[PDB]
Amino acid sequence: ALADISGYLDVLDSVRGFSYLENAREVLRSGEARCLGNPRSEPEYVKALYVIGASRIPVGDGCSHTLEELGVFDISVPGEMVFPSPLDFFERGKPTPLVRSRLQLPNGVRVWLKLEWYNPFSLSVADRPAVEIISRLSRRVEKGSLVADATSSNFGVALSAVARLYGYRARVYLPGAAEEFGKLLPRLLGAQVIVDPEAPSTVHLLPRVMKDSKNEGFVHVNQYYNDANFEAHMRGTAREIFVQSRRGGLALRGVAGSLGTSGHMSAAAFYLQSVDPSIRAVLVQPAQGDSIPGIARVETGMLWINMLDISYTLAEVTLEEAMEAVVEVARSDGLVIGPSGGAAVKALAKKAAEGDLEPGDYVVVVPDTGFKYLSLVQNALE
Ligand SMILES: CC(=O)OC[C@H](/N=C/c1c(COP(=O)(O)O)cnc(C)c1O)C(=O)O
Repeated sequence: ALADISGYLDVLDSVRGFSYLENAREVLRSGEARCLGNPRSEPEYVKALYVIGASRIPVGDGCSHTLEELGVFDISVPGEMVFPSPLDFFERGKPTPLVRSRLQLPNGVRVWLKLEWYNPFSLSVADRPAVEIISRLSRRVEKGSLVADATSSNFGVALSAVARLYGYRARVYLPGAAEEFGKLLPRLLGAQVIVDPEAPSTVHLLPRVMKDSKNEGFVHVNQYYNDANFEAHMRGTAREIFVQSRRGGLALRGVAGSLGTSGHMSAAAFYLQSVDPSIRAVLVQPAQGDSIPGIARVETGMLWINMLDISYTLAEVTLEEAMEAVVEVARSDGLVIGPSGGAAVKALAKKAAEGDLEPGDYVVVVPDTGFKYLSLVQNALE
């Protein structure tokens, strides 16, 4: 028997740890889940179902239900694209577009582009964690409270708009080297913004955000460590690759992406590698010395990409190389990607060139629009 999962979403404020993901992998790999006699005695199982994108849960004595019965494959989007509110537009206007690129890579590596700038608040992937984190937060923390974090740019914009749609106040902390949209947009959206000229990278701002949180009593929502960030991308960004691949007819053989906190490619890789362990996750290591806005090297510290059981390859990519790839996707497809998207296109194009990749369809996850990166556009043309 099928019942609604919304009612049983207190498991989000009770299950801790990652042991529950063992349930996810088996349900996904099998393509079904066992009926629960007592839904409340199985917090791990219920959470796993929500995390893979179920809308319903299987209840009763001995039965099972398929992923489609559970609602992993439910179409959310109104054909007409009419939404009664922006927050509902983020929620139901999904998947973000998967576009097959005219870009040709060697060895029959076919490039598809998942365009995460089709998010309403930050025109970047960072929307998805920001709605998930703040949505759970609405359960516990009183309205009018200040919520805050460090950001390269995208999450601080996403946090600011979503915080304010949920009644909460927003503070974002940025390194001096971040883009102007990050420093400016939150203020347009009613947040306070603090910029540390000396902080060379976003992770380096963390101690400052923790100290001030201890002094001031604001809630530091902490995207690096906050498990909602990984869970958003499990039921959203990852799940969508799963569903679109099947419905699109794709011979999916891999994903390509970039790493900041590691939330989205950790979720894509894990979800996809549950369904089929061969699927590669080609990830980008920004080259040493260089700065690619939004992303970083793994060994500067990432939660999920380390601790979860994920097969992944790295490819080194310089900024100049990421910008070359912006330019060529823009000439091939006329779509203008952000620096971090070009870093993942490039990194896939290398493994493809190397001969390390099987023939078939790869989905690259493009985190934002190049329209927010005029300086790095200008510099890459000259
Ligand atoms: C460096 C860092 O931790 O940034 C996290 C977060 N950025 C995510 C991000 C990423 C990486 O996504 P995640 O690994 O954080 O899921 C890639 N590209 C762009 C343009 C991004 O904005 C932010 O905006 O604060």
